[PDB]
This record gives sequence, C-alpha cells and structure tokens, in this order.
Amino acid sequence: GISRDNWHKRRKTGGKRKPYHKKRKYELGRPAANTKIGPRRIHTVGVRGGNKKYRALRLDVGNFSWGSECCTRKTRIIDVVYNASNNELVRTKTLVKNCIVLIDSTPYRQWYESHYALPLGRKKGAKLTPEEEEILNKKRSKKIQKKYDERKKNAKISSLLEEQFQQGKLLACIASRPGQCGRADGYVLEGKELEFYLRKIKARKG
Amino acid sequence: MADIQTERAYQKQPTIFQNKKRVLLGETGKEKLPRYYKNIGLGFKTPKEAIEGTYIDKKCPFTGNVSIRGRILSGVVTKMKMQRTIVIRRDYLHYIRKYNRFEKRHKNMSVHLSPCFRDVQIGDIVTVGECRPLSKTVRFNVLKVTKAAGTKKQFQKF
Amino acid sequence: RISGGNDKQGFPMKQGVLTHGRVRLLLSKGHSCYRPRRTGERKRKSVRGCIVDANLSVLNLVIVKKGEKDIPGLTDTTVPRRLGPKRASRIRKLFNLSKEDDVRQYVVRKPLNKEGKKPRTKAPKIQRLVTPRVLQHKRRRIALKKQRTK
Amino acid sequence: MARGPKKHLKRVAAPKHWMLDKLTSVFAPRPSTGPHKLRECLPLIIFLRNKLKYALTGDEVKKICMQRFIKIDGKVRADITYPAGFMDVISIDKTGENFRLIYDTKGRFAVHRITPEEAKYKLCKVRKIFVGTKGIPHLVTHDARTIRYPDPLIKMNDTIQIDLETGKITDFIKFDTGNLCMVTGGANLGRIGVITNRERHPGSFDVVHVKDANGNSFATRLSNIFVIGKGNKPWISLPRGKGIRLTIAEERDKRLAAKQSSG
RNA sequence: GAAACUGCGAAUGGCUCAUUAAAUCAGUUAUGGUUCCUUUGGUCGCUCGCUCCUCUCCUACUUGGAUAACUGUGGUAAUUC
RNA sequence: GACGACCCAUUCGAACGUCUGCCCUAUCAACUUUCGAUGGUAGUCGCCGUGCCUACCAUGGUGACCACGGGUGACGGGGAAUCAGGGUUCGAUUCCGGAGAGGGAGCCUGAGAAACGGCUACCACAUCCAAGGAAGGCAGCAGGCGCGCAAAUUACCCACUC
Repeated sequence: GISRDNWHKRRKTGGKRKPYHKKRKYELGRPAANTKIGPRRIHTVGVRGGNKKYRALRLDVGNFSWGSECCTRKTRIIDVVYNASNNELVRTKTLVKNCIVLIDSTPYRQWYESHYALPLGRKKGAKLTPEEEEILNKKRSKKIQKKYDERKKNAKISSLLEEQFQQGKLLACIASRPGQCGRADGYVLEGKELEFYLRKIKARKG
Repeated sequence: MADIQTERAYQKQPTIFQNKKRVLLGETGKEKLPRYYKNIGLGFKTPKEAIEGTYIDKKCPFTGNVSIRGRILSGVVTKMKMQRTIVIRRDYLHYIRKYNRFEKRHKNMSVHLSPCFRDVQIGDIVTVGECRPLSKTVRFNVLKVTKAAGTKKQFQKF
Repeated sequence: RISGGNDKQGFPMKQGVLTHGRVRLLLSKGHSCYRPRRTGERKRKSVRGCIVDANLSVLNLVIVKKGEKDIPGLTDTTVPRRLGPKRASRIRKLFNLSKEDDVRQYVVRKPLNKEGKKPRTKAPKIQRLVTPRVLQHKRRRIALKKQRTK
Repeated sequence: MARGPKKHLKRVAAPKHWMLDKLTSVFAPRPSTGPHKLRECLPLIIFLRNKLKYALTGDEVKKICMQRFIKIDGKVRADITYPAGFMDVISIDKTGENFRLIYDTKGRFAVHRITPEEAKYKLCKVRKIFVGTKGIPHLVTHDARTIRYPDPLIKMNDTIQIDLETGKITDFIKFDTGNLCMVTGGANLGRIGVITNRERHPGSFDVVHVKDANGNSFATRLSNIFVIGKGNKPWISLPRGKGIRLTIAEERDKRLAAKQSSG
C-alpha cells in the first residue's frame, strides 16, 4: 500500500520514466512505530522469510551502562529532553535512536557506594548514619582495608557527573531502535558529548 | 579540528571511547583522542594526512565504513561545486562495424571525495573504485589523486 | 435459553451483532457461519442480528430448567448417550481408578446388534496409555544423548 | 512466469554432457537439490538407462531404487534422481560392481569401474575454513561434508582422503608445485598434468599453469583445479585416455589403424 | 476400510504480447549490503537453576480441554449457503 | 527405522548494485526543485544498501558528444530471409529473460504471491430471482458469436516424457 519503491522518482536529467511493474511485497512500508514512554505494549509483526520482528510501543525501561567503570544496570526512562532529528518529537515525547533522555540514576550509586566505598553528592550526612552507614562502615577484619585500598584513587569522579546525582537524574543516549528490536538500550553520556548537549539544551529551551 | 561540529548532533568516530582513568598531564597533553584508520589493500596506501588530521566522515574508506571491492577505474576532474563530492568524466571511443571509424562519447559520474584530499584542482587525474551505494548517484569513492599529464599545475622545477 | 435461529430468507443469527438489521461482515476461520474452502480465505457474507422480532422463521430454544410437568413428546422419551471415552485419563476420572490399577478392562463395550453372522462388541483404542514399547523409545532417546557426549 | 522457484528443466535447456537426444519429449530429469551443482551433476536415472541400459523407462528405475540395491557414497539412496557428481562412488553390491564418476578428456562422466577396495574412500577438495563456536574448527568441501577437527596445516585447495565408513579423514595431500592435478571445469576439461607454476593477482580470478607429459602447456582458472596425487603419481586409479587431449587428426589415425568397429 | 481432522502441493506448468526506448534485455561483474521452503553434511544434557509453595512424594509408567466425521432436529425461491 | 525442531554449512534460487551496448523525430533546445530536483547531517521504515521516506541545512544536477519532449502496426535476446566483398530487411511465434490475466486499487495465507483455477471494493459488462437476495471473468484445452483478405476436433489416452 504505502510503499518503499524505487521505480518512481526522476533520474538525473530531470527525465521521467513511464509506469513499469505493479507494486510488490518486498517493496513495502508499514507505518511508523511512534513509540512513547508509558506501560509496555508490544506487538509481534510477521516479516519476510519468517523471523518475527518486535515493535515496542510505550517502553519505560532500558538497559543503560556506565562503561567508564563497566557496570550496566536496568533503570527507568523518565522523559525526553533532546532529539537531534527534529524539535517536534520532543514535544510529543517520542522515543527513537540517538535521543537524550533522563533516568532514575539509582543502582549506579548503590554499585559505587559498595565497590568504591564512598557516597556521591548528598544533602546531609544525618540520613546516612542510622542506615546506609551499615554498608559503608564494615566489620571485616581483614578486608575492611585490604580490598578497598585498591579501589582508592580510581574514583575521582568528574565534576559534571557528581552534580547530576543530587538532582537524581542523568543524561543517557538511546543506542537502539525500539521499533525494530522491541527494547530500549543505550550508554550514558561522558566526556565531551556531555558538555555538548548541555549547551544545546540551554540554547534551545529556556 | 578544534571545531568540527556545526550540526544539531555530535560527531565522532565509532570504535573510540573516552576513559576517565588517571589525572595528571600538567597544562595539556593527550588530546583525549586516539585516531582510527585502516589499510585499504590492493597496493593503495593510506595518506599521512588522514592519520595526522581530524575530520569525521563515514563515507571515506580511510576512516569510515565502506569497502572497495570489485572494479577499479580512473577518470578526470571536470567540476567541483558540491560538498564532500565531485563530478568526473570518462572519455572513450565507440566503434561502428559498418564503417571503420570511431567516434567520441563521454559520460559523467559523481563520486565522493574524502576531506583528506584538499589539494584537488579542476583538471587533475583521479582514480576511483567500486563500492556499495552511498547516495542516489554515488557508488564510488576516490582511492588516489595524481597529476602526470600535459600542462602541469605548477612550473617545472620539482 | 434461546440459542439463536434463522431469519426469513435463511440468514442465520450470531452473537455480538446488536440490533436487527442485515449486515455484511467480514468472516474468516474461527467465526460463526463460515466454511473455508481454502486456507486464509475471507468472504463477506450477510447475517442478521441478535435482537428478536417477529421477522424470524424459527428459533431454537434449549431446555435448561425442567418444570413440574413432563411434556409428552420430549421429556418422557428417554434416549441414552452412545459413547464412552477413547482416552486413558477420562476412564481414570470416570470410574474413579487409582494411579495403580492398570486399566485394561474398564472400557465400554459397544454392541454390534446384528450382521447376519454374530454380534460383535466393539471398543475404541486407548491413547496415552504406557506400554513397554513406549518406554523403549524413551530409553533409546537417552542412550543417544550419552553416546553423543562420549 | 516466476514468482517462486522452478521445478522443471527441459531437454534443450539441459547440459550437453548428459548426452541427451531430441526425439523424446520436451522435459528432462532435472536433479533435485543436494551437495553438487547441476552443471556438474550426473543425475542417477541418466546412469541407469542412458549409459548402462539396465532400465528402459523411468518407471523401472522407481521399481529398482526401492529395493535398496543402490548406494551412493556408502549410504543408501532410494529416489529416481540424486545429484552425484565428480568424485563419488556408486556401489551395487548384488552385481559386485563399483563405479567412479570421473572425466574423460572429452569432458563427460565416463564408466570407470574399480575394485571394491578402492571404493571405500574418495578424494575431497577443501574450499573454506570456518572457526565454529568455542574454539572448534571446521572444513567445508565440494561434496558438502563438514568434518570437524582437521589437522592444523590443511588449507583450501588441498585435498583430503575421507573414509566413507567413519568420516574423519585419515590423510591428505598439500597443494604444492609439481603435484599432479585434474581439471573439473572450464574449456580444458579432463586433462591431467603437473602444476608447474602458479600465478597470483590481488583481486580475483588467479590462474594456474599446467603442463602434461606430452609436452604441452595450458592454463585454467584456480577454482577449476583439483589435486589427485603427488608428481606423476596419482593416489587414485585413472581411466584410459589419461589427459592426453589428442587432436582430431590423430584420433582419426587410431581408428583406421586398428580398424576397430567390430570384434 | 468410505468419511473427517492433520501434514504437503496448488507461487510449478500452460497462455498472450497489451504495457514497456538506458526501461526491458545481452555480455561482464558485486553482496565484505542481504533473504532462502527443500536436499545433503554437521549441531542435539543447566545451560547446574526444579528456583514451585501445597510446606514439601512432585503426572513423568506420559499432563490439560474441545471439534469434525457420526447420531438426531431444522431454515431459505436459490448457492461447494 | 519414521516424524518433528534450533543453529551453521550446502543446493535451488530470489533481490538490489557495477561497466559497455538502442529505432524514428529539432515544424521538440533548454530541462529538473519543496508537489525531492542534486548533495550533506540525523532519524524512521525495509530482508538489506539507498532521498525510499521525514526533519534540518546547502544549491546543485543535465544538455549540440542531442538532453528534455513527441512518435513507434517497439516486448528483449539466442536467431531468420537475401547476399561476391561491405550490407539490407525481419524477429507475435516451440529455448532463455520480462510483463499481464475485463479496467484500477487494496489485502489475506505462506519460505516464496501484491496471486486472479485466492479474497475485498470501485468502474465498465453480463446472469439468476418468489424481487427479500445470490452468483461470474476461456490472453488454459476444445467450442460459439463478432471482426475481418485471413486460420483445425465440444476426438482418444497417462503407455512414453516429466
């Protein structure tokens, strides 16, 4: 119906070619996923040669990663901020490859606190002392220090990172096609990208 | 080089990561970027200029994804007025067997040109090679540029 | 209970087709009032709604609750159902056998009344009943797996 | 016509090395899918009534194959058509006969009878090396056998002896200059001669010179060469003709010399 | 052993030349840009987890519940209804 | 032994893409573009590559070496008739490739179809009816009407070839 033909469209000279063969099943469209954020709705689509293709509508979880220290945990996908293909897609909260979105930022802290033995940015130390100090202080004899010594000075954590934990959000990059895969996935922004997209955000809105 | 972004998106090479390990350079140092390149094979050699320089392009074969496989051809420059591509020409001779004469015919083709080559001028010989499609009228990329023909680009004392 | 019937001009009645008009619905396998003559085939026949009127030829009423009286031409007449089960586990549930009792004589025996020769008693063939042959196929199934690993 | 795959091949579309006529009807057998390619096959039924003439009609072959007197590559086959090709062994055990499919210098599949002892193995070219899962290697051959754990010096364009009984190759030949080779396709076909020289081009369609023991030099593409044994010493039995590739004048001279058309 | 469910084929063939001027098509090349019923050859035990909740005998000596043919009653002027 | 299933390889292919090759016409010389024309960047879609499609951005692309437009009683090729040499003319038609099943469009099933001996709708036709409705597509083999200068049996049979 809606098709992805190539026997339409002008040649280089501005010429036209007269109608040749009728539309066929291997040149075919099928309308866009237009996936949002919400409760999971998945549809299974039969596709050529078999080998079913998953189309995801309204995901709310993706597997992001923090490849700086190589941990990857499942985290909720809150809202869109920047979509580098169009401005309109952000307004209706459409989710596609290479967007910039927000997450809860929760397990990354839990991992950091247990492994590097330090909290991130904090409102107050009063919260920590009755519980959440129980993990941070430890009763080991022998391997209070012995393990943790090797973790020291490999946890400088950068300025633009640390400030974001306090808000409870982090900026990560969709590196999947949700409409073809059936899953959202990605990597979290680091380095110069994370400097770049801040400037685009503050430029465009506000 | 220090600016290579003018898009609404960030530009970078695949197969590159930015580590956050160690901290001590003093003033400056590693630009926090190792360069990516690869061999092309077939007796063609990567330019020094590619490995030196900084550009992000995915359609050149010295950096980005695209193979050269199948045919290899030549041509000549005729025009450049487009960004990251050129136009070229192929002069050749068509024979007729009723007569015993030939006649001239030419075709024109576009082909993509790397930001690596920037010494191109209109009238240089160029070499190209078969590739997977990049665009509607581009199927090729440059492998090499040369000048080795009459009325050279600069005075003889080389 | 009314289970449906036939409109005048023979158009049948199905469920989920509110009001009484005559509507042409797309039909396919797994719907009322369709017979496929080819796989994936879809026709668009006319049918008629649920809501009863006097525009109908005949209705089918199923007796659900039985009254005090006995209507002479139907409920006084008594006809037994024909067939017992053909499957194993239905025989187990029916006559309330244990797991260990070895069913082999708890089948219904269906009489052949006459044939001018002698009367037969027929039985069906049990399915999902373990026999020695079954167990061989499962023993050879595992023998190959071990042989493969070796 | 086409919307999916075809299931007919006619007489006149079919190759000429099955030596078909033109006064039986429009259709020809067409080999069904298998390990060999249809411009390199000899279909089974063409061996049984257009060569050896046991059968006379296709219905007879259907009554023969069902009895399971036929084998191919030491296994039992039971269909009218099977696509046996170069270097396979047919085995009828009732007659005590064994055949081999190999090329005449004319370039067509001949009758090359052999001892049953010879018919316990065949010679197979390697074409592709492919590392499978968890550090296990594979071979790929033209008869489409995947033989795992080969020796780690065997590479493509070598040939390997396979025991039909147990698979799992016992020995091999290594591709080297001066070894004896047979041709399997192209304009030169059925010629036997030593390698002599190689030629390489980066790209494709490398060629391979050849020279025989009649003092003639010729060349062919790389991928039409098959190795048969070390220099002037085949590790297989050879038919009459022996890759000489006589001119037409000399062939005339032989026939009028023996005066041979009667016994 | 009729009938009926199930699997497979019906996209092959046969026919026509209306459309179609770099299109079709032929020679030459390319999938390192991809899909592939079927045949042939290999692949065939975590993978270590019975993790249920009934509080541990657990259907694995084999688990769950409906439809046709069939039997019987019908509607329509008419249908492979 | 039989059947089924996951993946890899193989076979039969399928689908896109490279270079070169075309009949008549200028009383057809400028053509193509936000109704994407050419390119760049990102995304969607698709079996995959790709302006295929969308957003943003650039202004290109093609032509006297004949583009663009129009015409063709133009399906293409393997070939055929004539012929000293060079040519000229024909190729609907038994092999191969392609396109189409009254005209258009959409779609189900399947590994493979935008299928017509599958389906749905519109349009042009034509059939039955108790007037409520229902059913159809011979460019398959025969056969009929019509059209014309112009073209065969409503025959016999799966034995051969598949």
